Amino acid sequence: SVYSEYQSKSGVNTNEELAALIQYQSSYGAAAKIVSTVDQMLDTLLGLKS
Amino acid sequence: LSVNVQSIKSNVIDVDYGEAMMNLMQVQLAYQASLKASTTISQLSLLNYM
Repeated sequence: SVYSEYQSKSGVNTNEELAALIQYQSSYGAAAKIVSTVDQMLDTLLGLKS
Repeated sequence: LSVNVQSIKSNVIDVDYGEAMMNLMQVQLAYQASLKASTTISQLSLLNYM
């Protein structure tokens, strides 16, 4: 029991749930998608110099 | 005289097998159930890091 309870600590950031979040990260790839669209908007911007 | 000594000597030390058999039957099933519980752990193994 002392092992089990103190095995709980996680100390540093560990993986039980932290492991779950990894699959989620891809969502930012969608966030990056917009950032590219912002650059596409620069086409509209400099198009106005042309 | 030796008869009484030998009888009581035996009466003191030796055990019945049937009583143990009941327990022996009893434990083997529980120990059997233990495996099935462990086999269940195989399915439990899917979640930890998802």
